[PDB]
Amino acid sequence: DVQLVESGGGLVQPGGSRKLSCSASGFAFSSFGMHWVRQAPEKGLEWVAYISSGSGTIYYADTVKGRFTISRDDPKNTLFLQMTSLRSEDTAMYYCVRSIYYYGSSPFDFWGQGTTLTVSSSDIVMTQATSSVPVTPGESVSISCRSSKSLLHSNGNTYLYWFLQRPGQSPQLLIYRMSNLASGVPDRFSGSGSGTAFTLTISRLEAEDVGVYYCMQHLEYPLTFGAGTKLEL
Amino acid sequence: SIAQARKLVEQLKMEANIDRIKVSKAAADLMAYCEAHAKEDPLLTPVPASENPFRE
Amino acid sequence: LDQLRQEAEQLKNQIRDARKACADATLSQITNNIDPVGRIQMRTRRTLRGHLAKIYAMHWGTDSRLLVSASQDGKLIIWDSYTTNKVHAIPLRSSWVMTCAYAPSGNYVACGGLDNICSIYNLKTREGNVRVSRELAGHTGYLSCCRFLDDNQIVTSSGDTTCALWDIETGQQTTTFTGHTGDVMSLSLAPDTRLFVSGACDASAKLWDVREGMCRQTFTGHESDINAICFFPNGNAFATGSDDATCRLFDLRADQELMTYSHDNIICGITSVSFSKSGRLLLAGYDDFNCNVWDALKADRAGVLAGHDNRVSCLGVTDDGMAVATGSWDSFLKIWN
Amino acid sequence: TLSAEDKAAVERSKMIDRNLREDGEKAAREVKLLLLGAGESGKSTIVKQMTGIVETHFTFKDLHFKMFDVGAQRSERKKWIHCFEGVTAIIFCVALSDYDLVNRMHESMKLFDSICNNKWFTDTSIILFLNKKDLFEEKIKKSPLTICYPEYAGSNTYEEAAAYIQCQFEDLNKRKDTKEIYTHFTCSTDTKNVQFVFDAVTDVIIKNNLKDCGL
Amino acid sequence: NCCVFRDDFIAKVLPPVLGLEFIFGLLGNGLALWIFCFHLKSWKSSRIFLFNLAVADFLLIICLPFVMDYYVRRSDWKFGDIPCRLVLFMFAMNRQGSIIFLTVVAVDRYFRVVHPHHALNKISNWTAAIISCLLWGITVGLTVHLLKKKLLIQNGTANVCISFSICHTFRWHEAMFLLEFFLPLGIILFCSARIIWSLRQRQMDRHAKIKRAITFIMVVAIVFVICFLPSVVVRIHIFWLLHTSGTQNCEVYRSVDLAFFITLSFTYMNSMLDPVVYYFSSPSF
Ligand SMILES: C[C@@]1(c2ccccc2)OC(C(=O)O)=CC1=O
Repeated sequence: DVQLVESGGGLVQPGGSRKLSCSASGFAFSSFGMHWVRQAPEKGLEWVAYISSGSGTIYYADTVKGRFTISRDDPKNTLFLQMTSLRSEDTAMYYCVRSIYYYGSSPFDFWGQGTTLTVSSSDIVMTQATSSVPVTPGESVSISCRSSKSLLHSNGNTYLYWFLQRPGQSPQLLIYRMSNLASGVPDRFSGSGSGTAFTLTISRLEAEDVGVYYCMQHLEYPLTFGAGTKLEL
Repeated sequence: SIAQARKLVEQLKMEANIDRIKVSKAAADLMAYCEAHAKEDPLLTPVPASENPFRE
Repeated sequence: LDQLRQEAEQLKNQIRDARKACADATLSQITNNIDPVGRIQMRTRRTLRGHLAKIYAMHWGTDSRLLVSASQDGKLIIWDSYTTNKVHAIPLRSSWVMTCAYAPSGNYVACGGLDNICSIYNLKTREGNVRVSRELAGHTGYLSCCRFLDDNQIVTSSGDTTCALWDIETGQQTTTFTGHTGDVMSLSLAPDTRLFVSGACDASAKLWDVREGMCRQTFTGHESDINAICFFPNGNAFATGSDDATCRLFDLRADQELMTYSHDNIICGITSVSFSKSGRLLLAGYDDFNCNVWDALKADRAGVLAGHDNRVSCLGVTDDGMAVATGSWDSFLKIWN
Repeated sequence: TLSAEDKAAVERSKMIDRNLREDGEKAAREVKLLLLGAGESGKSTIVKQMTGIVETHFTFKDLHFKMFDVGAQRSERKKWIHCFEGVTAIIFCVALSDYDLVNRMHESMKLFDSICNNKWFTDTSIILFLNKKDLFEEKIKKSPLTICYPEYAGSNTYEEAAAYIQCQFEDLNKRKDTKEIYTHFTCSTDTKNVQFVFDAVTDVIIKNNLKDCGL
Repeated sequence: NCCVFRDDFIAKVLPPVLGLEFIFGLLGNGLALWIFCFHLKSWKSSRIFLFNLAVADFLLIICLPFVMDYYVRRSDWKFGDIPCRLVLFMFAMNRQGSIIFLTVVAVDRYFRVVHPHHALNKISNWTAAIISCLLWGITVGLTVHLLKKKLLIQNGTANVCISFSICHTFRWHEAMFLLEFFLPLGIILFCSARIIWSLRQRQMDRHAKIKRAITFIMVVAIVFVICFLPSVVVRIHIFWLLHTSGTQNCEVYRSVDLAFFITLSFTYMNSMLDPVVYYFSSPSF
């Protein structure tokens, strides 16, 4: 099967450094671009870094630019994130996300298990104002995400993605390019809308799907997630 | 030998017992179909460059 | 026995008499007053580079954007015709490939050649790569063509004068078609995916039946090997291109010959035949490096798709009728419009 | 003016192009030889010296040869012969001991005539192998050669062979101005056929290089 | 005040010489360019090198107008600073540009014949372009010695537009001729001898194409020697007579001088033979 496992967390004094490693097994690691997504204790997701296939293109979040370094090891199937001059605001659980880009592909397919870290002592903005929607199973629910700038490119694609994170579990991909359905996902979900205003629809509501929903863009490489809406009851 | 000849004659007998329409009628519906979908041929009538995917 | 010398002859005579009696006039007389199409201009919109050997086959996807090509260098590239990108590049086990196909669903591709084996590849895998899913064996000659019926069935024609229908999971030949006395070089599938025709070196073509598996009709008239065939969009006619510099259009219901497309200046054979979306244009690939388009209802050369430096070996028209792609032995694909 | 996904797709396409170029460069440095014969003519002996298409790989003097055998195809030969239009040489194997058996010498001559005068093999040189020296000598010293070629007029000895046989085989090539034909006797235990093949390949490659340079 | 070229012969004998030179070189290299431009469109490494050689020929054939008229006006001329300083420079780049490319072509042929399996026989067009650009850079670097040094080549005796003013000034432009005519020669002679020896030992001369190649490779060397020898011979001669007697004498530096003028006249039998010594291998006629 396909799985990604990473480790290297612990307690680090402020101003120190720590090295993180991602172990990938079960797929062609050389043909996939690898991301790095963090998550604050209770403050949603946040993009950190990215490395392309062949290490020919690297991007960093403006918050951690210069301090952080990301590298990959194709022969031994390992992804490395070396970071120095750590500060107290970096205490968060990190994730290991793969992505392969070609016509009709499905980026952000599989998400890693996640490792925890503790520390002792432009820029498109989205709004997910609605936070709690308690609905009994069997009904239908809708989720709204809005972008500051229109996400409809010239070629006709709309680069918006939907993610779901069940409690105590890694986030899972649901919809890519605002209309397609990810493999292995039941047909209950359906995303639609227009530019600058998007929505997600759940037809028939049942149990194992209660959690937090996120929206993401992929137009210009500084990536921004939503505040995060959750379903109660 | 005998089996080949038997198969050949059986196939010819099966082929000879079919119903065939008149050639003029086949030409009539061929031309009618060719004319009915005339406007849905970008290859025949050049498409305006506004909606030409291969512009470039 | 001597019966083959008299019953066969009298049955052939009866068939000829029935065909002659059923013939009243010609298609040209009916389409004498039809307005001519006129001169047609086509330009090289795109040009795909990367092949390092002669190109033998290609096939358009059902979305009219993706296509797959095969060449002697042992590569099977999947192109993006809109931006000339390379989506995939599959390395073949045997470099002697002479055919390829694209599944209607876009999940699988197929290839074959001098190894007498048809290979089926999987494109949507969780591992992110392309790996062979099934290898079909059982033919005793070089495999010349293969077309996908659906995601589960496929028909093939080889040089052993037989055509067979396969079942992908089991790998066994569900049905076998016999009757040709020469190498079978090409086949085409009807729009309803229930009947199909095959062009053999016997200078004849036959109309089969996928369901029960027996020959339904036989069409003669050519004088040499047949290298290509294609169904009319209506589904009641087809066009063949032989080696004697002649393209012909038969009709299933009439069981006769409608027109022949020949010119005195053409002496080279035809390697590919294709139709347009409405069936008014017939495109053929010749050995003189050109590619003529013919008024299917008037047999008048309306244009020339010149611009190739070697023999044109394949030809395809998108499902929406928006482009024409040609491949030649100089390892270049051009998408005309 | 492209998006991030388009740029990543372009990068992947460029990587694919680089891999294709590297594979083509690696493959262009090998020598391809096509093996033909009249069946059971000693091809097994030749292949042991060093369904469909059968390929053999062997190395000599840091050169990678590829040998293709087309003995498995009973179909028409004029429909797939154009595939091997770029082979550097053609290896032809003939059994000298089949001169008085059922006639096979005439069939081999007909096959040689058909292969040597094809419209595709107008440039490619052909290497001719004659096998079964000892058994052929044992046969000729007892059975006369006039049975197979009536027009022959000469003594019955080995020295008469390699004449009226190899010269007559080379006489079928009525295109002497462009391509050359090399003949070399061989038997079960010679261990020198590879050297002759290497010499012929070097000559063909030298001629090809001179032609490509324009000189 | 370095002793003047008192001959009054060259300006009336050399004109027709440098003259037809015009016609022959121009027509030959123009035909070459016409064939190369839009008639083949299928280039290779040797084709690239030959095209570079043709361009180097074109530059000189278009810089020839000046010398023809300049001496025709009796060693007098026209505008002073920029034209002669450029005209003189454009040349050395042509000369030192052919000397390199002839050697490159000879080395290429040697590699194709003697070592037929070496990977250098099969290179990408990109690599060929890289090497050609590097060689062009090298020759420009050698010839750039006279870039904007005007006081000597231009100095006013009311008529001098020359640089090799017989005198005693040793730097680069001078040293260039000594070695830039043996390193090339030696390489070409060695390559030509080895090609013939190898191509004859392997029993291939009976082929007509092989025989044609055998004649042509020697013809290349013969033309190179015949064209470029006399200038170097006169140069070593004037150095010898410079060392035997006084530097400023010139009571014996006159006949050797007029020699240099006519000897230089020879540079172009090659310039115009380029079209015939090369590109005549396999013409489409
Ligand atoms: C001495 C020189 C010259 C001759 C006339 C006018 C100017 C310069 O002759 C050569 C040459 O033949 O290439 C280059 C020169 O500089």
